[PDB]
Amino acid sequence: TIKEMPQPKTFGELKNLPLLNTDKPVQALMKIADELGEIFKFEAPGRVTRYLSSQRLIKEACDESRFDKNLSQALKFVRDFFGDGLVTSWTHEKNWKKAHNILLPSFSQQAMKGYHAMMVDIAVQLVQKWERLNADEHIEVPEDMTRLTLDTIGLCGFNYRFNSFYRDQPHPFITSMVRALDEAMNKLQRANPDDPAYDENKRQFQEDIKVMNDLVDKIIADRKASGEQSDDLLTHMLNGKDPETGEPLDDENIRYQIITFLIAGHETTSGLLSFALYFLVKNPHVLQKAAEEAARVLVDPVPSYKQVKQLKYVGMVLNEALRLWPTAPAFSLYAKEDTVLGGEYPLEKGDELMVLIPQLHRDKTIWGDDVEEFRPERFENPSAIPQHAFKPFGNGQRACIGQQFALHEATLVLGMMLKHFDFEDHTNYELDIKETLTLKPEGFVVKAKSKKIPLG
Ligand code: HEM
Ligand SMILES: Clc1ccccc1C(c1ccccc1)(c1ccccc1)n1ccnc1
Repeated sequence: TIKEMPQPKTFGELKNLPLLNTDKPVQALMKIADELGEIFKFEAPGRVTRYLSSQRLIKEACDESRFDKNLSQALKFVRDFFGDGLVTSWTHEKNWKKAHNILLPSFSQQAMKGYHAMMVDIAVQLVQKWERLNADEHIEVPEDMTRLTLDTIGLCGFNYRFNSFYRDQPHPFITSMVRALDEAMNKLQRANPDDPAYDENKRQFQEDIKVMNDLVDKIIADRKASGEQSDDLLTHMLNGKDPETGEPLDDENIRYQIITFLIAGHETTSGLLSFALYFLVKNPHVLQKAAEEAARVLVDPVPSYKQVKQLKYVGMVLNEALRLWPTAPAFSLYAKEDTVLGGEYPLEKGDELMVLIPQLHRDKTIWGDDVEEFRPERFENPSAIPQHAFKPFGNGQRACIGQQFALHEATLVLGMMLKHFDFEDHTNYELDIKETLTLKPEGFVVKAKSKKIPLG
């Protein structure tokens, strides 16, 4: 029977908006979902979203005959930067399907086998950094994972070396992007955007845009000028033709894809590796099991592609980390036509739904009562997981194109970490989840005692 949709508390003309006046809006939305259940309406001035949290409703929203990928408010905002790249394009935009067809071969098994050696290059730099620490020095986990994941996408994707392990501070490209996005957001909150007090902000913004454009120019120019032509993501961007049309990407779209992939390729994976290490050091029985697997499988000085595929329990650790804290914590959908969701909630054409992935992943009707515990064995039998219960990589044709890249990199790196070191949660770290568009365990630190096993 038709039901009235719960809605949290309203503040006059501001509606629900100031419930998100917090540095942890996703964690706030989870608490609302705890109070109101599987679906709730959330209104801001001029905007309406419905937040879904149950597998039963999310399964229906994932029916692509009824619902398509929506560009949420955050996606429409970052579209100013990522244009009609794969992430920030509508499914019905010609450049989506075209780039999808051209770039999908960059994530084939053959391509993955080709990325493996370059992933090992960066993973070795990570291990060697930690091997080289003096006594009593600790590791800043998310910081080092970010160094790794940035360098991995740069190298595997574009043959560009960020050399993040040679720097104290983040690469200027990252700093520029962060500061440009922060400025663009601050702009929207300024009562008087033409106040001369903001002149320096505007000048800084142009400089930051130029840092980003200079890197994209260099990545393209160095490839075109090189004697080596390689076979990577950039190769397909520059040369690949859409089989449906015979056309290659145009120059403008290529530039959007490059920055799209540089950003997509690193920060969500960095958080995954950080959360996985967090859970491991908090669950010493799981850590021992994972470490036993790493020692038994990784019998050569550097892992091979096939050995990474054999790290089954490491893979389950990573899925269980993505269950609890999926590092892209939502994706957005809209109703293609008028329709009724769950036989209970009528929707008009165009209505937006937000999939609240952390809350999906805590649906007790699917996972049982222990949803807050870290138990990788939940994934021991993959056929037992109902479809649409586990969605850290989105849905359908708009699912993450890089999912296998991310997981292969993370499995490789976590395996090598577990082979080469014993880890200590020397501060008894208290989980504090810092939110941007992603999630990270802020201030997570550990010590790594080397097992003195040499690399190749
Ligand atoms: C743990 C790591 C990752 C997570 C959690 C993640 C998550 C997601 C999710 C949820 C989407 C769907 C977005 C939406 O529906 O609006 C998505 C799309 C995408 N991801 Fe990822 N991602 C990860 C890693 C990567 C990596 C390593 C790359 C690139 C090498 C990548 C590139 C993309 C692209 C290009 C899309 C857009 C696909 C399309 O619609 O054509 N992601 N990702
Ligand atoms: Cl937001 C964004 C912009 C450009 C590329 C990728 C992504 C996205 C993401 C999410 C959180 C923090 C940084 C990037 C993302 C966009 C929309 C919905 C989910 C994730 N992403 C990273 C990996 N795959 C997709």
